[PDB]
Amino acid sequence: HHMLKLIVETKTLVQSLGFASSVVEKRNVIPEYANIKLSAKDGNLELSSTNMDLYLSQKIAVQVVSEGECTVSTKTLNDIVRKLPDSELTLTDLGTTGLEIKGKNCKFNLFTLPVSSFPAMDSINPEASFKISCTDFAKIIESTKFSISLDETRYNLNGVYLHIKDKEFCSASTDGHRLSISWVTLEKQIKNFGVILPQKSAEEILKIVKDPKNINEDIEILLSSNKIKFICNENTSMLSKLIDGTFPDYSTFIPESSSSKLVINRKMFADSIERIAIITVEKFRAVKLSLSRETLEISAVGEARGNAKEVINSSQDKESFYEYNSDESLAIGFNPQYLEDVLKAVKSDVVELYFSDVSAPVLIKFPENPKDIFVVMPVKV
Amino acid sequence: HMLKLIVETKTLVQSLGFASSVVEKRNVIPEYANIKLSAKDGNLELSSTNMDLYLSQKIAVQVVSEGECTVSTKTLNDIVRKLPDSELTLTDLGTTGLEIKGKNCKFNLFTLPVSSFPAMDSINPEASFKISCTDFAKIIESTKFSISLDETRYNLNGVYLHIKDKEFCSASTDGHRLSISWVTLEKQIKNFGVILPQKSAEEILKIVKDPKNINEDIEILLSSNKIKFICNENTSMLSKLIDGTFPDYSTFIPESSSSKLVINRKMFADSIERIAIITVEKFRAVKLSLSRETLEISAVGEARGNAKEVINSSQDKESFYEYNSDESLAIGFNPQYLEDVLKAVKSDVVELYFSDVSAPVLIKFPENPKDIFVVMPVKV
Repeated sequence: HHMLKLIVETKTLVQSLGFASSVVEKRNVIPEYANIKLSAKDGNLELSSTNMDLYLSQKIAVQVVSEGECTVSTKTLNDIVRKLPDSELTLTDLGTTGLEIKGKNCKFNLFTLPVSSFPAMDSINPEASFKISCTDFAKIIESTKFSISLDETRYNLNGVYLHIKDKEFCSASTDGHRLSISWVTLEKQIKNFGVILPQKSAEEILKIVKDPKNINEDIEILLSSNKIKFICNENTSMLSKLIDGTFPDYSTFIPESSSSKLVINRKMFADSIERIAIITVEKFRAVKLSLSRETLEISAVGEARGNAKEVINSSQDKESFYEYNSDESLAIGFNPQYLEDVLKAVKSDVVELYFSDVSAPVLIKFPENPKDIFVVMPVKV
Repeated sequence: HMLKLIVETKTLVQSLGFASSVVEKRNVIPEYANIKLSAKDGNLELSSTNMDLYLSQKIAVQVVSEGECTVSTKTLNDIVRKLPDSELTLTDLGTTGLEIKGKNCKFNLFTLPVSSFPAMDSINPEASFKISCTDFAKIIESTKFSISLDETRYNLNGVYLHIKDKEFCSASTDGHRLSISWVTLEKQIKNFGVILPQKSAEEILKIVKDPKNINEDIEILLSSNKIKFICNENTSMLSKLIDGTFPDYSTFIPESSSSKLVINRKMFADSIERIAIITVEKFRAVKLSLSRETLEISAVGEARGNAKEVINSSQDKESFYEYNSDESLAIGFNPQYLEDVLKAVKSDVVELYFSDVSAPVLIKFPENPKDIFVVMPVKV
């Protein structure tokens, strides 16, 4: 009966198909069989994309000529729409002919798959529900997604721990070797609750909130024991399953005391670590920080490759800033990637590193970023 | 005699890029390759080799001490690309290795004995000549896409570089299409030809396209067992050859045609590309339904759908379409084989010469009278 027909701005459809494709990508590949549901109703086109773990619904304004729904291959629709030059396209369900995608000079017919086979979005019964700005949400995921464990066998670490703590919404991640924590203050008291969001879901919702149409708006977060739902700026909803696991108590992992402090230009430090780390081998990814008031020497060795050293001098100039406030020298080793991950996560002129002994973790903080904390365990050098 | 020199960093980065790529091989980790550094007479010579080719690059440096050493190509490349200094000092310090020294930074790379590093072989040319780098780039770009990728089809698995009367020509074929591209030489040279391996063709193309070489000349030396390129004096590449005999191809160029299409190249290529999206690997084909009034480019994909684009007759340059026949012709092609040709020559209009549905198409660009392409059709 109801046959979909709409006219849509091509660039807007391309953007929505990009998110619909990304959310079901299981490697760098859209599954050949993945389908997208297209629902034209009430001035809008709703695009739905889902797999076993995730459900994404997007609504975009279109010219709805006839109400209706159909489903087609996600990858094929994505591939075609990105190669049409027209500023607008017409989409028409022609029944046995398929879904017609029509520009000025060209027509594609995509065989449809029945809507009756397409899953509806699950319901959610939220334990907690609240809204924060998309800027604040992007920050806490940006600051924590890099230190999730990529080891699938460490189930409770293959995601970010999203949890409410008093009036603070926090994301924490750890992989056994480092800890990242980032939070935002909530305006209302909510029941303390905590869930582990899978890596892929965290990556996808981050890209959604960072979209220029969303980054200056708000995201609603609905938490339950088995599901989490994100409603980003009204018109995009993502539902995710949760990782069945218990996030470690990271409480005692944060150093309460330190005996020395490094303040250093962030880019200078990051670029030097990167350079010096080149000579290392996978069997021993480590750089040595030989810290003193006058100089920092960053050095490394690579078995059967060579060695490397860069010297950073004390400086009060912003672009080369280096200060280390101790009469005692400290030589402490770190996996360079763990330091680089943190340094890349926060855009700050300088970074602060708080140390104790050679066997204790470093606590890393950025000025003007009071709600981000990073802890990294050393390695023997 | 310990090497010591000062070199402009960006120049060294450029040379190391070619040293890294030239030795790439399947199932051969880039970590195995060593590079020989030889400082002599105001130049640093960088030597790279594998079982198929030998690359020697010379760049001007300040030689403090003459000498030679060898180090890991990948390690030298990776470090030098990350140094901010406008100049670097390289010093072979002996037991501690080759020192790369910037401001406030020093890297020591373990060396391997120069006596273990192979020297370049020689060539006994049957044909020696020079052409411009732009000419060499054109004939490779017009032919490298249609070699056979079957490694067992020996004498189709590379470009056939050959002298014919006063022409230097490249030809390639995979059994489905033929590409031919040539330039005229000034001096008469013995007729002779070799089959250049794909990887060697790719690597010498990148060298001749470098901004420092593209406007200069390349010397080409052909022999029975190798080919040598000397690109703009300071880069030499010796390559082995594919041991086969390239087929006699001239008679496969159609000598007559019964209809002719003239069409804007970009419009045609863009349309083929989008119609091709609906096809499947088992049946990569687009149908050209040609008439005076319109061309319909269409395709089908089993269990996917179908697609059609209509191109109307036009004398406007950007949309040009003219088909000189009262009869309709519906003929199919693998879209990749048309796209390969259309992407190889950057000219505004292209001509396609047809006979019947089962005959190959002859493709010519009016702007490029020394490039010829022939493509077999497929049933649609």
